[PDB]
Amino acid sequence: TENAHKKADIRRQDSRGNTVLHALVAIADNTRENTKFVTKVYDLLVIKCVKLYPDSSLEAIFNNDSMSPLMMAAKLGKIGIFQHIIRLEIKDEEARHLSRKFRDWAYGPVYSSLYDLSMLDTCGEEVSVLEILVYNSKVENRHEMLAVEPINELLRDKWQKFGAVSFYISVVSYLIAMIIFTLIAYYRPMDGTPPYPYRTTMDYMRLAGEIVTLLTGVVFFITNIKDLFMVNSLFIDGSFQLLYFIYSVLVIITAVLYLVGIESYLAVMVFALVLGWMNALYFTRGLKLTGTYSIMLQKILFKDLFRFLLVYLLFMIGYASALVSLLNPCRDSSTFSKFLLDLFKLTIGMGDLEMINSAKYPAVFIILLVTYIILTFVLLLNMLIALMGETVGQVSKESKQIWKLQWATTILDIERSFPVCMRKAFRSGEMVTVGKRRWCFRVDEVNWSHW
Amino acid sequence: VLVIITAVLYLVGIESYLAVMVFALVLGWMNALYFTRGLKLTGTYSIMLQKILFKDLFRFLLVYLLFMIGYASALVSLLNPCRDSSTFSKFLLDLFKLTIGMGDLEMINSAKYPAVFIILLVTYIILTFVLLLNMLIALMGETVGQVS
Amino acid sequence: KESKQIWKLQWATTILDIERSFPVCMRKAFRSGEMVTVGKRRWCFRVDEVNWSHW
Ligand SMILES: [Ba+2]
Repeated sequence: TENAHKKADIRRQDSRGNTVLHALVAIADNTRENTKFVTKVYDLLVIKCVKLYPDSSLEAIFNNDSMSPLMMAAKLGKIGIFQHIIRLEIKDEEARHLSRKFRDWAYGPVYSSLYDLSMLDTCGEEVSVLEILVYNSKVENRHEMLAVEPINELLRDKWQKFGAVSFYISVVSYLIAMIIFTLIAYYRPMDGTPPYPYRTTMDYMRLAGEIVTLLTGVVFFITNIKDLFMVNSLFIDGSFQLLYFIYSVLVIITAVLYLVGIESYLAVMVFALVLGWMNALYFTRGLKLTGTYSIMLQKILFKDLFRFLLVYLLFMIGYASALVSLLNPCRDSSTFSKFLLDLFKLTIGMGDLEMINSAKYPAVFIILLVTYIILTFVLLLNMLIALMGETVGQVSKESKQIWKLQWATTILDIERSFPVCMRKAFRSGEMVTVGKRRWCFRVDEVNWSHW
Repeated sequence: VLVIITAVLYLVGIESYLAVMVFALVLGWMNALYFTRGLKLTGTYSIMLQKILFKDLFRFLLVYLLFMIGYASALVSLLNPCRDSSTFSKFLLDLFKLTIGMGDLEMINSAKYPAVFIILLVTYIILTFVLLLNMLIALMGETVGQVS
Repeated sequence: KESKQIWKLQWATTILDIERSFPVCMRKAFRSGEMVTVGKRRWCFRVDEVNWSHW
C-alpha cells in the first residue's frame, strides 16, 4: 500500500469483479483460527482505505452480481466474517461514518446499542441481506446465521406489525369463501335432471359462485401435488392442510357428478359444506410462536397419507381393469363399472355385492383377502416406523431449526404481498442523526460489568 | 355423560331409559378399582400425556357428533317436496349404524347409488383414520425433546 | 449410536459386493488412485487438506 515506486490499488477488482474483501469472505472457513485473523485484516484494510481515500468506502464496491462483502457472506454460508461486519465499531474516528454498531446512552446498568438497517431491510432497493438468508442460501449454517444479534429482533419487529393483521385477513377470506358456497347450496332448483339452463339472471348470480368455489379447490389441489414432487403451523396447525385437502377433493368430485347426469351430487355437495364450517374450529387457537416437535411430524403425515390414498386408488382401478382383461367372450363395456363397484365394498365390508360370489371360489377369495389385509397392515406400520424413526436422534435439534426457519420464511412472504405504498408505512427502525443520519434500529441492553 | 342422557329419556316418554340407567351403575362400582392404588408422589412421564388424551378425545367426540347431526340436517334440506318432520329421526338413526357397521338401515339403500355411497364411505374412513393419527403424532411429538 | 454405525457398515458392505461383481478386466478401468513417482513410483491416493496453523 505505501511504497516509493508504485502503490497497490485496494479498489481493484478481478475477472470475477471481486475486490480484496470478497476473497477474505471466500476463504473464511468457520473454524477457531480462521475466524480470528480475517477480522483483523478486515478492520485493517477499511481504515487504510479511508486514510488514503476519504471519499469512497471499500464496502460500497459491488461485484458482477452486485454483491457487497456482507451480501456475499450470506451466499457461501459464512458466520465469522458475518458476525464481525454486523458488529463493526471503529475507534479510528476517521472511518467512523461507516461504522455499524453504536452506543446511544449508558445510564448505568442499561446500555443502548444501535444497529443500522442499511442493507438488512431494503425497502425500495433491489435485494436485501435478509432475503438471501431465506430465499437463496442453501447452506446448513442458515439456522445459526439467523441467530445473530439484530435479526433475532428485526424479525420480531415486522412479526408484531404484520402477523396479527395478515392472520385476521386469512380468517375473513375463508369465511367469504364459505358464505358464497352456502348461497349455492340452498338456492338450487333441484328438479332431478342436472345440469340446468343458465339463462336466468338471478340464477346467473349463483352461477358465478361455482367459479369462485371450484377454482379455489383446484389451485389448492394442483399446487400441493407439485410441492410434493418439488404445514405452516404458525397461523393454522398442520392438521388443517390435510383436512382442507379433503375439502378440496370433494369439490372436484361434486363438479363431475352433475355433469355426468346423475342427480345424487346433492349429497356430496352439502357434505363438504358441513366440514367447511367445522374446519373453522382451527381458527380459535390464535397464533403460535413456540415450536413443538409434532410440526415436522405432520408434514410426513401429509406426505404419506396422500401416497397411501394414491396407492389405494390406483390398485383398485388396476385390479378392476385387470379382471376385465380376463373376459375373452363378449366382455360388456358396463362390466368395469360393476367390477369397481363390487371391489370397493369388500374393503369396507358391506357385503352387498353384485358379481363376485364368494361361494363359487372360496379357497381363492380368502387367500386374496387375507393377503389384502397383510398388504394394508404393513403400509399402516410404515407410517408408525417413519414416525418412531424420526422422534429419536436429531429431532432435538432440527425441530428448533426449521421452526425458526419457517417463522422467518413466512414473514418475508407476507412482506412481498404488500405494495410499495404500504411498505413504507410499518417500517421498523428510526432516523437517528449520528455523525456529520441513517435508518438504524434501537436495541436495548442490560450489563452489570464494564465499570 | 350417561347420567344426563338417562335423565332425558324418561322425560321424553320412552321407557327404555332403564337399560342406560343400570349401565352406568355397573361402571361406577368398577370405577372404584382406581382407589386401590393408594397415593402417588413420584412423577412419571405419562401424567402430562393423559391431559392431552383427555383434551382431544373430548374434541374427537364433539367433532364426531356435530358432523353426524350436521350431515343429517343437511340431507333433510335436500328434500324439497313434503319432507316429513319425522324423517330427521330416520336420517340420524340410519347414519349412526353405518359407522358401527350394523347394516340394519331403514332408508338408505346402497343398491340404489353404489358408486356414490362407497366413495363417501371410503373418504369417511380417511377422515377418521387421520384424526386417530393426530392423537399419536401429538403424543410422539411430546415425549422427545423437553418432556425430560 | 448404532443407527449411525450399521448405516456406515452397510454402506461399506454393499460397495464391496458390487466390487466382487465385476470381472478382472473391468476392475482395472475405474480404479481409484494415481501413479505419483516418489523416491528412487506407486499407486497412491491424493488427499486434500486445509490448515491455518503450522507456520
Ligand atoms: Ba362386519
